[PDB]
Amino acid sequence: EQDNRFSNKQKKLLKQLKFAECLEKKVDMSKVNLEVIKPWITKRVTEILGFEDDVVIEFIFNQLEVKNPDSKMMQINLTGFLNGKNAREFMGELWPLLLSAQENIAGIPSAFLEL
Amino acid sequence: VWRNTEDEILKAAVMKYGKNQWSRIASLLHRKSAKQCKARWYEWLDPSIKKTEWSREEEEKLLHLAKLMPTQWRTIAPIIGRTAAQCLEHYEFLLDKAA
Amino acid sequence: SKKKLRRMNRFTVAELKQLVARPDVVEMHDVTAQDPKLLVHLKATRNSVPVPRHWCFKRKYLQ
Amino acid sequence: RLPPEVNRILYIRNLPYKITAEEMYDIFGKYGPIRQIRVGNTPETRGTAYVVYEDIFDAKNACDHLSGFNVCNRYLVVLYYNANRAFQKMDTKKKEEQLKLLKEKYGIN
Amino acid sequence: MTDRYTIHSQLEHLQSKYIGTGHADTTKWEWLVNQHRDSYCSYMGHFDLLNYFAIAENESKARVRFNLMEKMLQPCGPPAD
Amino acid sequence: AHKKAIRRATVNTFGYIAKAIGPHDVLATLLNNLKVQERQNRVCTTVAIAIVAETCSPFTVLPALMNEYRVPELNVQNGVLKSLSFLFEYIGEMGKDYIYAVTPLLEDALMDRDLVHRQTASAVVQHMSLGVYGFGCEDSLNHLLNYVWPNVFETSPHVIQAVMGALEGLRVAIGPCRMLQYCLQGLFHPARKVRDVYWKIYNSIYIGSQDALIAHYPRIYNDDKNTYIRYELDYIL
Amino acid sequence: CRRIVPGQFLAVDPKGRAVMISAIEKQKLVYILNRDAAARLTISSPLEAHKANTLVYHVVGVDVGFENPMFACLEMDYEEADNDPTGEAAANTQQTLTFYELDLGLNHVVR
Amino acid sequence: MNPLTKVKLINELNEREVQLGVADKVSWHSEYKDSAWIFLGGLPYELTEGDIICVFSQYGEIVNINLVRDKKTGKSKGFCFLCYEDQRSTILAVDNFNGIKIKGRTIRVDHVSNYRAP
Amino acid sequence: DKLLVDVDESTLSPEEQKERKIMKLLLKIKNGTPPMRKAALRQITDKAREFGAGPLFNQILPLLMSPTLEDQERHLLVKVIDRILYKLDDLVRPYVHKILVVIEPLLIDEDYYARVEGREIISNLAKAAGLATMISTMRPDIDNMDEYVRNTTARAFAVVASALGIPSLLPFLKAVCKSKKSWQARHTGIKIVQQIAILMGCAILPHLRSLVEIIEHGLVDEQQKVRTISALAIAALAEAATPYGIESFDSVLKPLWKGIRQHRGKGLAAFLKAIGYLIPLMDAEYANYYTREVMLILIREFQSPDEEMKKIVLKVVKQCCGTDGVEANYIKTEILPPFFKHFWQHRMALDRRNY
Amino acid sequence: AKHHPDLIFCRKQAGVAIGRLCEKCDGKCVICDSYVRPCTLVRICDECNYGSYQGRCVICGGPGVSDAYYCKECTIQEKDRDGCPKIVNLGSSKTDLFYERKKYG
RNA sequence: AUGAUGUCAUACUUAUCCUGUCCCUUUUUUUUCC
Ligand SMILES: [Zn+2]
Ligand SMILES: [Zn+2]
Ligand SMILES: [Zn+2]
Repeated sequence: EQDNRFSNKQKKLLKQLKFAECLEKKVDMSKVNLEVIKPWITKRVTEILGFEDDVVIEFIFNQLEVKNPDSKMMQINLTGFLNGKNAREFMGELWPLLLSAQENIAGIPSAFLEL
Repeated sequence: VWRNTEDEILKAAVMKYGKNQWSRIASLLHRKSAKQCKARWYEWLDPSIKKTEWSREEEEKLLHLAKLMPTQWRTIAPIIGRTAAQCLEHYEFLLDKAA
Repeated sequence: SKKKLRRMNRFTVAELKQLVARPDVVEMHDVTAQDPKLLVHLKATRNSVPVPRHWCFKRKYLQ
Repeated sequence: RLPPEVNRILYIRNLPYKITAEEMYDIFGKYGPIRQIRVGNTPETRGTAYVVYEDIFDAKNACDHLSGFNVCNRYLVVLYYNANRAFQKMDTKKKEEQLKLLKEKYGIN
Repeated sequence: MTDRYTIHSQLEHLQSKYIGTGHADTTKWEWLVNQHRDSYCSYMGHFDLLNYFAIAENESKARVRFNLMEKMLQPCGPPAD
Repeated sequence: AHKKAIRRATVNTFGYIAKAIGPHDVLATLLNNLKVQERQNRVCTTVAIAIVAETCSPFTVLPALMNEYRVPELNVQNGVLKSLSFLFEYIGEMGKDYIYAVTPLLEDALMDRDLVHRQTASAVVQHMSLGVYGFGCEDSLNHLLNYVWPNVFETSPHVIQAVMGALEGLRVAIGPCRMLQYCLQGLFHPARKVRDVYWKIYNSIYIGSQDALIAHYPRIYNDDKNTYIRYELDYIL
Repeated sequence: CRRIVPGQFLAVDPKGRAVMISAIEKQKLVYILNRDAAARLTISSPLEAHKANTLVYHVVGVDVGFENPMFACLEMDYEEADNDPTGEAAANTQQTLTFYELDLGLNHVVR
Repeated sequence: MNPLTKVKLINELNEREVQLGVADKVSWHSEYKDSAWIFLGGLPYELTEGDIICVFSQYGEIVNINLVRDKKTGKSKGFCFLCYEDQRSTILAVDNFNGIKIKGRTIRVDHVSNYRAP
Repeated sequence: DKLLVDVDESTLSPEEQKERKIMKLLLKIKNGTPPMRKAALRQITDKAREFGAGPLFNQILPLLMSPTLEDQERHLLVKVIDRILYKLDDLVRPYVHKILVVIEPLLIDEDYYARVEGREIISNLAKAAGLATMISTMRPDIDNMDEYVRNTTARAFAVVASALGIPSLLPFLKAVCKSKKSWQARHTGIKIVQQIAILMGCAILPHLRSLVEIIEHGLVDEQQKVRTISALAIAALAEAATPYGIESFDSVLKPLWKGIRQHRGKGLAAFLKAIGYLIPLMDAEYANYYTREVMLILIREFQSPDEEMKKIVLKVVKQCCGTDGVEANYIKTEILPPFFKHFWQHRMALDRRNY
Repeated sequence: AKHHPDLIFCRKQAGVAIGRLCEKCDGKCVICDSYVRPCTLVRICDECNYGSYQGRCVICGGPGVSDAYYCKECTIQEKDRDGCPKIVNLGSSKTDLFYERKKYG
């Protein structure tokens, strides 16, 4: 904002991290039902953590409810709470499920279409 | 403490003024008094003082004396020819090398 | 080494002296520039002013 | 009635090297119960000892009385310990298992 | 290291608040590309290079203006790779 | 004094009593102070000579300064240099009469006598250019550029930022063409210390007067894939 | 005639409450305008709309009645054609008309 | 602002007037010279009158005591009003007892201006 | 104490141990003449990268936690942390929580310069170790069980919010302050919001509505504490957004104004502060009704003993009874007499802010 | 102030609020740090002008008493065109001298 | 022929200091009762 002697650490990670695979196809949120996903997110993380962390839950929710989310930024922000590779796998697992739900006509992922 | 630069300026002053005018010599130096100029000349800088290693005659002397007149180094010292600080450090030195 | 690939890019001085239009301008280390063709073209422009002699010298300047 | 920097663990230097553990124990049990004792081993720590008492008052009046004790031609230099950092993790598994014992036994929930 | 990335910091700052500056790692492409873009924005400001150009070709000042602002998105080829 | 109010007021009253009496005697007792050793008093006497010269016209006190620059001490040579720095910043636009008297002193100082000699002659050049901006005293300033420019590879914070100030004063007074003719050859150098310095200087020429440069850039040919030449500037009409 | 310094485009809003001055790239300011007691013109401090890597083709004040003033920028975004080693994004990058809207109650300019 | 700050501030009032060197006649207590009532607050909920009196009688005879307890359960709300026999004892008590720990709870004292009976 | 026993270096085959000893020139910094301090400072700030973070903070931090450390020593030690924090930019990524655990107490401290320095190094810390590190590091302390660390973490949070930007931190806020298991987290999030308003000041306007909606779920909550802190945060926000944002606060004039009447005690003071700060920000056809309603409560609180009560009504009176939309005679008749009877006392003079 | 490299400016957009000087700071420029030929007045960022910050020394931070100007040299090189030149950080020297004193007496 | 390392003081540079001020530290078992 006012300082020059510090670098943008986000951009630095934007260069120097190892990211997930589905993180390219931009995604909109109008086309999505979330309240179907929400329990999936909850159980996913709660297992990753062995306990429940409401704040991480709501963090992911709030980062998603935007018009179009940045998968890069989201993987970064979860890298702290989860163990880094867990974040890569988790995001590259949810984001394709997002693509599925969004090309679905009801907006729901094919996993819960089947189940 | 004293630095090579002060020491050489002292040597030159003394060699011009002589060894009783310590007050003008002390005027020549900054952060130095005549008391301290005099002490330095007569402790280390004087070319009469010898900085060699002890002949073992000198060390048998040192030991005999420092037993006969214990703790009296300004009295012991001229009887062997080095300053009291040298006699004293070298005496403790022999004592601990022997201990 | 990708450094040595950039080194595999590094023309020989006669390579440079050949391609460029004015070869006098080319000095020794000019080969080591990440843009040698630019560099020599800019050294051959009119009215410009060459770098000061003492950038390589190990002693400093009027020291 | 204590100032908080009082500890049940004190740091001692100016010990005789190689000093007999039994002496250590009774010299220090001239005050009360000693929970534990450690003597330094690497030459850097050689000659000093951490002593862990089992009683606050024991440790404190030891630091009151013995500080300024002369054995073996040297005064025993003491101080309170500042246990201000941890040095390894507190082992969640056995921790939760012994508290699971607590709860299973005493029927809280 | 220290000086390296701290002046890399100050220069990222300079540039990002001032498009067009450089650093020790500035390439021929981006140099000449900023140099072209500035040239265009100034042909458009200056009311008389705009005449000169509209008279040298045979267009109208609005079309010439439109063409410049079209070119201003890749004036020197595609990027380096 | 330890307080800056007192020293500021003291310098002002040197000016006033120089206005009452002539300049000569107060100016002589002020060159003598440049013979002391603590810097704060000498920097304050350096500002007092500037003030005396600006109240009672500079042509009275210049010959005595320029002559005092011939006595063999470090501190008095830097005293008269710093005094000129202040004096040119004060007189402003009337520099144009003394610029020619002064320059042979500055080139003499810019060919080293010390790091601080070059640092203070660079400050003099900065203020002298900002003052003589607009009056065609430009060959003098270019000649001094030839001496200020080699100090570009320095590393002392104070010498390097004095030289930077000088180069930006000279940018407004000599214009950005000259400055770019000086920056060109080292922007794409083999080394990297020299690229660092040259890109810092070029950024400062660019930021201020980035529009005047459109007319100044050199012609850079087009290679195989991209087209680097600006053709609109070769339309004839 | 700089490139990120406003001055090239100058739009106003029809009811006469604000002006917006804008550069060909990266900077837009919005000034607010009022009468005083003595009904003389008094002008505020600038708001801001700076957005990076966006040329501007034209700006104009959209007409709305005493809501928040609105300005209608043509635009573009050279940011990708800067980063497309082939020339793909050079074509198939298209303008986007965008409306900016003051918020005089809240005193900032939202896109 | 929790009651521990209201303790800290009364103590600050005292030691500040000390630093300023105020005469005993323009002490901030002088504004209260017509009321022998102090308020105690922060009291623990198990202390009774007997305790409040055995504690606060150190500075005089206590004429009236009013421990305010919630009417439904009868249990103390945790504050009291206390009427000394001489106003000067209220001076003493406010200076001396404000901030003492009784059973961990650090009780607080201050005068009362225009007490209304219950 | 390791400095006392002296033995040859090459005996210490750990070069980690050699650099350990040579870095205990920390003593020469802590105690020392100004020449020693200057030289040792330059040495450490040049050799920082080679020394590495680990060794450094492992020696430096116990010092800062020492119980007998006086003022100048602490100022020097935190200046050391500052410079090495600027030289090592990323490498602090594992030590951020330790640095915080030590620096946070500077944020609630009586020495104004201690607060400003702590604020400044926490800012540089937030910039150096980026957002995700700070978030992950200080999350588990929102839910802590010591009010001490809840408070200082809240303030630190507001500092990293100032340094990194609200828009980047705002989702995390929404999260914590809407956490439903624990009301401690709700309290602490609302309090972070208050501190942001206190610190960033003017710069909250673009996000004002987002913050107010974050917070308005608190004015209705049943646990009295978080109600009070939400009212305080509303007053802070209004003060940081003087005249503006009134249409953002619009949603919230109702919970206050009814809480006023059917409240009594401390919540009354808090809601009074809030409504008082909004009263300026309001258009006359609102302020007249609200004012003439509020002054009724005010006149009653002129006799309040509570010190926070009295201070709040002083502020309020200044705002309410000092607009363009009141009439002199009402004041002269109804405010002045009990104003001068209850406020001009000696206790007030004696206090420093009430003065 | 061209003397202390450790400090920083607000640098954010200008306004209409004139700038003010403390009595220690009275009379000098705000960048060039000169004492002469002041030409134009200072205008400060609204944020750095809001609330408690009104009427203070741009440089010192104390009680502002006089209007700040720019020297003719800053005006000619156009260094007056960068938005709020308020130093937003205290520096080492203020707290340093303060601590040396508070130890001394 | 100017190397780095230096717990070497000296010499120098910065109209730097030497007056600038404490006010947003109030944080805990809601509690001043007709
Ligand atoms: Zn000031
Ligand atoms: Zn200036
Ligand atoms: Zn500002």
